[PDB]
This record gives sequence, structure tokens and C-alpha cells, in this order.
Amino acid sequence: LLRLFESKLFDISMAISYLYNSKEPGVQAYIGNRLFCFRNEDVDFYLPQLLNMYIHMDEDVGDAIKPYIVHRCRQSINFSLQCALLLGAYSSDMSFSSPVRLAPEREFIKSLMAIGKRLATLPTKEQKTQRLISELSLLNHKLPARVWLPTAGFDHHVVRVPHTQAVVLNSKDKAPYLIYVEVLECENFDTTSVPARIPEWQEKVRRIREGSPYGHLPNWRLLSVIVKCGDDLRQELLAFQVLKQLQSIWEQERVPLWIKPYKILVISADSGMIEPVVNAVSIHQVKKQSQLSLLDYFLQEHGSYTTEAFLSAQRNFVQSCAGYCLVCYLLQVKDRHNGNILLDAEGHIIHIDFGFILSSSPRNLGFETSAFKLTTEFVDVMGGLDGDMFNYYKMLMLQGLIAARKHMDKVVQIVEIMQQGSQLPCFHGSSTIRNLKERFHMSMTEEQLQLLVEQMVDGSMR
Ligand SMILES: COc1ccc(-c2c(C)nc3c(N)cc(Cl)nn23)cc1OC
Repeated sequence: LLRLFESKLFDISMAISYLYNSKEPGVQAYIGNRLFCFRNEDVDFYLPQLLNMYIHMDEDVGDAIKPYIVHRCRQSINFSLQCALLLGAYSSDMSFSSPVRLAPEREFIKSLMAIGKRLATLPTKEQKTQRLISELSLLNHKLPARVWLPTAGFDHHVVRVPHTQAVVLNSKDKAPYLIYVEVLECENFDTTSVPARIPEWQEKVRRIREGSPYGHLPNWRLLSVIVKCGDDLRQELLAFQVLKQLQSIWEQERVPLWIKPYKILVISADSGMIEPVVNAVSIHQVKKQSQLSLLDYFLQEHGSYTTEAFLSAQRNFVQSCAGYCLVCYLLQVKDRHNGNILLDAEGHIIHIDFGFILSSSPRNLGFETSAFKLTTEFVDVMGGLDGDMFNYYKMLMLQGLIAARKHMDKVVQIVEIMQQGSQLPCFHGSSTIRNLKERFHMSMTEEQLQLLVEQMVDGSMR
């Protein structure tokens, strides 16, 4: 990057950029020393990009990043966990500060994933659930301990697992399972000590709490996760990064677009944990259960046409649908079906299963392509092709596309970096980044962008 950054900014994304892109002899180390000057929480986002740069890139870059992580690994234990896991997952084809530091955690995770790997023999989901709880009952024996769910945005200890409420999501061999976990918040996980056991919609929080020994605690907080033992979440993690970025961007420029990136934890190349969305539901399931048109569902659940509940509902619907049309466009998300889109109790829609994105396309699939489509049933919810909020939809898409163009470097950066030494389908040659850049359309005028958006909408409906 041409040295010549002397014309100062200076920004964390851009610093990463100078670290990745720069061929100058002195700058890699410089940035390496400038990372310390940054808000730790800001740096922790690009973490998977640092290690993948650490792993697959030059010794200059390696030795450049190297001191920062050690500074932090000493500083934060969860950070260390992350560094380890990601060091294991992202290299293919290429009582703390003691060695027992992470052992309880390692064994916790190992347990959960083993449990998940044991379900294969049992064909049908119900059997799997029963066996699951039967095996899952055993952890509270060893609990509490020094253990935490990195998913949580707070330091904590896992003191209990309400085993009875565990469920299994599907009948496959690699089929995931959802669990609920009772934890108690600390101020600092490193300083604070381990509490002591007590052996005796989402209101599940309640009915668990009142049914829990540690329930009475003011610290007490419930968490939930999805343990996928046979699945590779690295791609999906990339999706998480991108989504989070676009969220930040759209927040900055004050565009109403609503998307909810859900957290991702990559434990291994075949393993990982996801943080579930609450109160949202499959939208296929709505069609099945309700036996109602999506609109009619909106009219059943929230109010009627003039009811503020309805208006808010479909407004959030529109904004959401828009944000995700844009996301799906840029990121070239595929494999969209009702199974992949949820609907929250507030009336948003939430996409999942990001496994197929960018250059990654599903097999089979003769002559039908699996992509975001605006169903008639959707428009019916919004309005109609001529409808008061449809123009709002399109306008929103336009605005978001603009702001995206503005911040494009930040978004492309993540991907471009994570392309290094990857075995993943999403990366195909230099095609991926190219097509992405061209997907931002920096050469277009907002009128041509309005046109484009007209083409995108028209192209969705068919
Ligand atoms: C198969 O793998 C997955 C299974 C479930 C979810 C997920 C999340 C993060 N939130 C929800 C939710 N609220 C409902 C359902 Cl059914 N799934 N789900 C995401 C997955 O990643 C692809």
C-alpha cells in the first residue's frame, strides 16, 4: 500500500490493510506496534483475520502481529482460547498462565462435541434427544468449574445446565442440538473466583430459574447454544463478520435497515457452536402451523391493518427484508428457502445457513438456482407492487447500497484476507474478490443505482 499513509487517518481497518497489503520493509512491524494503541474490543473483531495472516503469511507479518497477541493472551483468557481454536481451524494444508489454564474448558467443549458425535447411531430425532439428555445430565456433577461460553458478551462461569430442556434439531447423523445453560456473571473472569454448587416465548428463563438451585441469584443469567459437531462454521463465521460490518455501516450513515448477525464460535474444522436467535421461527413452520398466508399471519398475530402493532410489525419486516436483500446480493448468498429465513415475534425476518455464499454453489440443482426471491406472498405483506411501503423498501435498498459503496473497502477487506490458504468453496481464484468489487458498483450514479435496484427487485420476482 505504497507506504505513504503519512497522510494520516488512522483506522483499525486501514491498519489491518497496511499490515496485509504492504510490501514495504518497515511498516508491518510498525502496524504491529500500533495495534497496542487501539481499543481492545475493536481489535478483537478482526482476530480471525490476524491469525489467518499469522498462519499463512510471511514471517514479517507473523513476527509483526506476534507480540500483540501474547500481550493480550496474557491479559485475557478467553482471548487465548480464541487464538488456540482459530489456530487449529484455520491451518489446513498449511490459577492462570499455568498450563492447566484452559483444561477445564477444553474438557467441557470436548464433552459437548463428543456427546454430539455419539448421536449418529440413533436414526430418529426423539431417540437422539432422549439419549442426549441422558448423557448431558452428567455435567452438573463437575459444575461449577472454570468454564465459560465465549458466545456470551459478558465474563462468567457456567454453574448449571438445565439438561431436561435440551432438544435436538434434526434427524441427520451430523444433526445439531440446542442446549440451555445457566451461568453467573463476574466482573472480571480472570480475577474473580469460582462459586460453589448447590446440589438440591422465552419464559423458559423463568420456569428454569424457579426450577434452579442458583436461580435466586441476582447474577443468574441464562444462555443458549447450538452445538454442531460435524459442521464447518468458518464460512458462516465470515458471514457473521460481513453482516456485523454492514450493520455498523448502516448504523453510521443512519439507514434504518435491520439485520441481526448471530454469533458464531468455530471450535474446529468440522466442529463449532452457534448462538441461536430467540423467539424467531422458521417461516415454513408458520405456513404449516398457521395454515395462513404470511399476511394473514401478521393480521392474526399483530393487530389488523390500522393497528400500530401491525404497522410496526410490517415496517420491521420491510426494513429487515431490505437489509437481507442487500446482504444476499453483495455476499452472493444462495440456498435460500423458507427453512433458511426466520420470523421474529416483532416481525423481522432473519436469514441463516450461510454455508453457500460467494463462489460456493449447491450441487444437484439442475437448472433451478437457489437464491433470494421476493415471493408474491411477501409483497402482499408489504403492500403491493404499488403500495405505500414498497417504495420505502426500494429506497432503503438504494440508500444502503450507497453507504455500502462508501465503506466498501472495510467489507471487502475481511473476505480478501480470509481467502489466504483456504480450502473452502466460497473462494474461487481471484474471481471472488473481483466479482465482489464489481458487485459494489463504484462506477454508478445514484440514478443508475436506482435503476439497478429496480432491476434487482424485478429480478427477484419471477
Ligand atoms: C443447521 O444449523 C443451524 C441451525 C440453527 C440456526 C439458528 C440460529 C442461529 N437461530 C435459530 C433460530 N432462532 C431458529 C432455528 Cl430453527 N435455527 N436457528 C443456525 C444454523 O446455522 C446454519
